[PDB]
Amino acid sequence: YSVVKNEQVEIRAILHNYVNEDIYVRVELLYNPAFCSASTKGQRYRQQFPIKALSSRAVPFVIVPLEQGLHDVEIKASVQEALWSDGVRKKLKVVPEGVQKSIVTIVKLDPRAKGVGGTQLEVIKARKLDDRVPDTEIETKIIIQGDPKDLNLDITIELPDREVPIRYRINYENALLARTVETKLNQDITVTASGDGKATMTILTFYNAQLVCNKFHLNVSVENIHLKGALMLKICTRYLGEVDSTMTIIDISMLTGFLPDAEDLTRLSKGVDRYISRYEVDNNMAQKVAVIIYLNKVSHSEDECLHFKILKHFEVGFIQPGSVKVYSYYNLDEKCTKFYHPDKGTGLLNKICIGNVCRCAGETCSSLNHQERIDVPLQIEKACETNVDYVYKTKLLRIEEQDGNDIYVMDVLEVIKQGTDENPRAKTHQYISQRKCQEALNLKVNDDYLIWGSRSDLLPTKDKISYIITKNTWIERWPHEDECQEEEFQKLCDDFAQFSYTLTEFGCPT
Amino acid sequence: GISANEEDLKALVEGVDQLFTDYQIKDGHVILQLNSIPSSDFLCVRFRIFELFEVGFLSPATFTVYEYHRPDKQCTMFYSTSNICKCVEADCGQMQEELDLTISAETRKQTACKPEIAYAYKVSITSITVENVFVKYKATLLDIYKTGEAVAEKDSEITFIKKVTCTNAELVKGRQYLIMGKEALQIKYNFSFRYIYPLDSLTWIEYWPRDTTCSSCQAFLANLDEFAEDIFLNGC
Amino acid sequence: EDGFIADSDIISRSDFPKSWLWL
Amino acid sequence: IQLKGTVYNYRTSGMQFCVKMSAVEGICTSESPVIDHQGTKSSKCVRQKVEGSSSHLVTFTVLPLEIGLHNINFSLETWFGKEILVKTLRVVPEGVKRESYSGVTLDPRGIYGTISRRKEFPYRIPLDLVPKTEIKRILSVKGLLVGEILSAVLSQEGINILTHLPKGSAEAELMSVVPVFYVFHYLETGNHWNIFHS
Ligand SMILES: *[C@@H]1O[C@H](CO)[C@@H](O[C@@H]2O[C@H](CO)[C@@H](O)[C@H](O)[C@H]2NC(C)=O)[C@H](O)[C@H]1NC(C)=O
Ligand SMILES: *[C@@H]1O[C@H](CO)[C@@H](O)[C@H](O)[C@H]1NC(C)=O
Repeated sequence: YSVVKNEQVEIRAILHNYVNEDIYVRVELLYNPAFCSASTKGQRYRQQFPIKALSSRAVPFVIVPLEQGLHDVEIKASVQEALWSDGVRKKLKVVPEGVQKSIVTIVKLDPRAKGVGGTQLEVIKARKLDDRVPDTEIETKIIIQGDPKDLNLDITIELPDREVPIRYRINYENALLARTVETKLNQDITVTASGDGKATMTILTFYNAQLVCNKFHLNVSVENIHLKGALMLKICTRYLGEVDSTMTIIDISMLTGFLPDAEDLTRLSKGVDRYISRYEVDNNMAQKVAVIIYLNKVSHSEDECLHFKILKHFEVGFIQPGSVKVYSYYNLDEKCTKFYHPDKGTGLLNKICIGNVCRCAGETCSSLNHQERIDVPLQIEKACETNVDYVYKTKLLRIEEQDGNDIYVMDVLEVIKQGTDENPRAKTHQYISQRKCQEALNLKVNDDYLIWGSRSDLLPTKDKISYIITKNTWIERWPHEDECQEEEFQKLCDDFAQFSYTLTEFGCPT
Repeated sequence: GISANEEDLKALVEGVDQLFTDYQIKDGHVILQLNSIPSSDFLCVRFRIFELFEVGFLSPATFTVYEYHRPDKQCTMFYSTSNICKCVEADCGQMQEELDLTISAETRKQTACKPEIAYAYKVSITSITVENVFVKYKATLLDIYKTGEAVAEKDSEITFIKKVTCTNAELVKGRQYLIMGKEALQIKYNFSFRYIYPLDSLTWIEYWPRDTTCSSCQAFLANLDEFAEDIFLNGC
Repeated sequence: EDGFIADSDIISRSDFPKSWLWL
Repeated sequence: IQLKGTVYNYRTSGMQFCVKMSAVEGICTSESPVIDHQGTKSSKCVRQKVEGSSSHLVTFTVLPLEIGLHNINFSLETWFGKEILVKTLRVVPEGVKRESYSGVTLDPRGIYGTISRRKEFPYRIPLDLVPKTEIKRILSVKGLLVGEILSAVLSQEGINILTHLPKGSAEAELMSVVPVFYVFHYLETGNHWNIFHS
């Protein structure tokens, strides 16, 4: 139903082939910018693989939502040499963490009993809060209806909201009527009931408050020993109530292109205490991509632990992190889930974070594209690309430190491909990337650079425009004018000057 | 691929002017019967046909009549309905014309001592027959080089057959050809032993001309005479 | 590659109410 | 040849479908669609639409080389599933005939004018012979002066043809009884039913 801004979560797609003829099939995830997902604005995360008959295959997709509200997730999949194909866009709810809470207040309106000159001034101070979450939703429905006799109530409703206040009339014609008016900001309310009859006002308010992963301790580790390629999976867990956890469930996703070792899996299956659904075996591999493991109990005492071998088929593409999920029968809202990846400690896929604001990362580092002789037609093909919002030339002022994120501060010089920024050279630019990429980018102070990335990688900052350097934002050394005379360089001096003049002063070929 | 028209047939038999006494459409044939085919002159069945579906090259087929209690008196004759890209190119046989491709004209005829080819040799054509798909080539045998089992008699007259579906495999009458025959069909036909060779792929074809020299002619020929002396003496 | 169907031609399923055709 | 086929769609609206046929050693296909993937050898993916409550048509242009090579898996996938329809194609030479006046009665202890213990059946390739078309010879040994018949009444289990002259006349239906019958008149009159272990 919901996930939250900047959580790492696995969504689990199932693929069904209700046919015969075993099939080879291809499953692409899509790229959507509101997500740090396996996929990138250029290369979609795809897997090709096979599935039996009447048969079914779990495909995990790991993702961190970033922007919140509703956002589309799209999976598509096609069967090799055949009609069969299918896609799915399902919208997904990203919310700010914190829980829903309702505070109701109820005033009586009785101008005859309470008001001054038949005129009753009722005000409701904005109800105090702040077990709240900042800049979160707040929904107050205000709700009057007259009490039944001969009543007649003129009624006023005023908020800072606007100046032109609302006014309702109530009499015997509509005493029993819904007099609702809502506002999405709690603030002092000003009802003025001037009349005679009686009436009920209910101010109903809603907002999010708060105080992940209890119930179970859970380590998960993984790493090699050599045989197509191989590695070891180790899962550790422990209830912590006062007594052994009854009937628990261990949930596992396989890293992309990975399968559980038939042998080992069988070695666990033997038990009056551990059970695994029947599962196909081929070349000593089990055909679950998602293996669930039902056990009879789990100590609150000692770390109960188990392990199995996991093997590879094709080294294909990125290797998507894997999920492990503990949950007790008596507690099926157990959100105790954790990730693993051979070379990722936490297993949480790369992202960059400042404040609330989060953005992608490519996971794979980004090298500063080096090249001596530049093909001007080609280069202009590259830089003249659907997914390239802008091409600047630009001198790198400061290099600064912020939360393991380097901010290479840039000032913009020439504007080749005009960005979306109405005026780049105006306000300085902040090009941010993780420490990990320090040496492979290898920037230096006071050098010039042809940089060109995509708008996709912007990062809403406080009155300073910043991008994040990606396996998609391209930077290059623009040899300085002096350096010009040199041998290592005259050539680049030229190629550039000409590519520059060319792009900056004429569109894109096609 | 040619379906008859049962209805036309019906009338030829059902009526009391019955010309025959029972038409059966049987697995490809239109088998009629009747009491006596005359001798004082002819007797004549007739009926519509159509293209059930499009066929290629349709090999023509059989028409044949005989006496029930004496099939000994048959008489059969072939016939057809109307005579005469890459797939079309069935792999039957393959000539190779350009006198003197140097790639090959000079290469070791390593294909010749290859255990598959039993019979390679020079010979000139003489007769070109062609009936009932049959394209036969009475060739008179010159320079032999390599004898296999069925030793061509040198003076005798071999026969090469391949049918009109082929287009590479087309030889000039009376034009001397080297051939590299991989299929034999030695038929002790009582009096003597004539061999018929087929004309397959993996086979070879080439030509030089006779009568008198011919300028560019003495280039190739160099090689032919060469490998000739080589293997006859003994290249193997 | 080339063993499948063209994304441009695959059209995702996108509409899933729970109750419709209120007529 | 050009194999015709037809796909019918009985259902409400329209419906699309793929018809791909497996190729075989002995049948050129004209396309190099052979595409083998995950153990499977088949044709490109058509992609035809067939109108509502109607019928669409199908062709495969093909030609065979191996004499009498058979059998073609023909498949049709549709938004409902896969049909593997299986056919068998029949292929043939050009002007047929069968010499057979071959035979012997072997009888060791010369109970009939002469002892007979040997016979050679030569190998006669008839000159006008079609090319590349194996000469085919069918061998038969059998029990008594009556064997062939017996074996024909019991064998293939049908009131066999045991002749070759077209079914037309009445005489023809009567013949259908002759073998059965003489086998009987023998089987019974000699008293031989033990013969069958059954
Ligand atoms: C998961 O990882 C760590 C590191 O390998 C473990 O560290 C130890 O924790 C145990 C109790 O859980 C302590 O008693 C040890 O003293 C720790 N190590 C040291 C420095 O002595 C940890 O046990 C793991 N978690 C579980 C609960 O299985
Ligand atoms: C065709 O399919 C059948 C069963 O549907 C299978 O057993 C056979 O091996 C297949 N033959 C060909 C020609 O591909």
